[PDB]
Amino acid sequence: DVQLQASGGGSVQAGGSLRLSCVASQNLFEYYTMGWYRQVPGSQRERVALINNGGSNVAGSVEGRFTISRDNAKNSIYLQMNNLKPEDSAVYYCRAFGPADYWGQGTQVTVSS
Amino acid sequence: STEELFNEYKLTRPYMARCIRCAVGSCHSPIAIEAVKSDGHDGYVRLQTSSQYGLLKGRTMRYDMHGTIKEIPLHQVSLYTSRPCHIVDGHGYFLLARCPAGDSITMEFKKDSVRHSCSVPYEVKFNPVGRELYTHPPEHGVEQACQVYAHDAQNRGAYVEMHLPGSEVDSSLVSLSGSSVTVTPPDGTSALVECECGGTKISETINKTKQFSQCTKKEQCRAYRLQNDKWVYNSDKLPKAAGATLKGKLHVPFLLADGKCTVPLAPEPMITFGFRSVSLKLHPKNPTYLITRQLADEPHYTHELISEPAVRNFTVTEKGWEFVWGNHPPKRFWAQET
Amino acid sequence: NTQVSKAYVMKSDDCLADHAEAYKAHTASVQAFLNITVGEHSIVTTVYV
Repeated sequence: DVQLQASGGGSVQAGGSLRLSCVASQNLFEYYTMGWYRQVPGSQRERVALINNGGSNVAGSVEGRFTISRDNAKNSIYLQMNNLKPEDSAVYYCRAFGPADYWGQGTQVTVSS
Repeated sequence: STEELFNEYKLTRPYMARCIRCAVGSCHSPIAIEAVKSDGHDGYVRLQTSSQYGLLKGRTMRYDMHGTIKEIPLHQVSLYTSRPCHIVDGHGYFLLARCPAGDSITMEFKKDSVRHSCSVPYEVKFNPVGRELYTHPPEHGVEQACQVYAHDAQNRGAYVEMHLPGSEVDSSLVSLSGSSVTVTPPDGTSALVECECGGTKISETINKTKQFSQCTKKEQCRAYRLQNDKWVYNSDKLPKAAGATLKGKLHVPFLLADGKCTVPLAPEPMITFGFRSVSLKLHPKNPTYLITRQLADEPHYTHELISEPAVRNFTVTEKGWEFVWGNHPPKRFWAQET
Repeated sequence: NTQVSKAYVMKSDDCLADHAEAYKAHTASVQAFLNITVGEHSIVTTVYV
């Protein structure tokens, strides 16, 4: 089955930066939409950004700080964060979307004041 | 008589469409390629583009860019398959030019500081005329009928359909207020917006900037651009409009007519006679056809392509013999008793 | 999100002059041009055989 494995999470200080990378076991990014979502502890997942061949979108709560970028040849998606705040701490999931929906297993991201 | 042909294209507008190859990657370029047609003989190619040419302006392209119409002189543009091309004429969404062979076609221009360039892998195949397979047009030779595109833009029996322009989203128009979601349409045109931020809301602000409550992030709203006039060609990159999907059809320029073309003429072979025998020495400059046939009920027809000098011996009987060398006229011969 | 894609085929509009044509042939007839001279009466004629 299709598998999405995220990486790059950890703990950082306020105002810092982090790089998340999610890799797929097959070549699937060309026919699917890739999305980054965050799950605050005790809250439903919300969208962080989506990307396709035609461009990208970034949510207003994270707009101006977070950016979503795709790399088809390496079969990976990369999210670049800067000026991280303690409110950004959550479990980040990389979602493959299209004919079928596949959910990443999540990565823990923590930001401390 | 030119202006009556030209006027009918004043009912359309240029537009963008996706080209897979940019100067970097895949874009929605303003000079997208709808299709390429090449069926003439001298390599003259007609090309279908997403921009307009001549708009009563002599030599200039009119194109669209993020909803803004711009125009540039035609000498600012270049194109090539592998070797540089040469422009000839243009009209409407079509451009007739002189190009060499190649499996792909690239075309490109330079803005004040931005180079737009798109390429597509559509075969561009040269079609020689006659029995000599030359490559590039020669200088001289005998004159024959040929089929070639039309340099003029006369209206003939070929019509293509157009439709209403579509409603494409403009991310720039949707923006942020101090506390609401802003929609500020360009003053002088109607626009519509669809949002699901609250319930299910759709509204058509008309010439009045509208702030929207209940919507926090601009991602929850989409504003689309409206235009009643300026009909559009039956494309596939552009979404269709509402109501009958059709408003009319219009002539096409640069059709395939009949002209007069010169063809290369090969040298004279060297003949040699003999008793029921004919030897020939051959020295082709280029690949050329020899077509030989007996004048009897049974042909033994021999069609061959010669590209190197050579010697060949055949037999000719009292019943006759025929051969045609390249573009030269037919040669008949008859044997006798010696 | 639902997409209707439709396509069909028509004839190229460049081939109004360059198009192959099919034909059914039968019942051949022969005609002849001649120059005749009989009793120094010279004529040129076209005749069905």
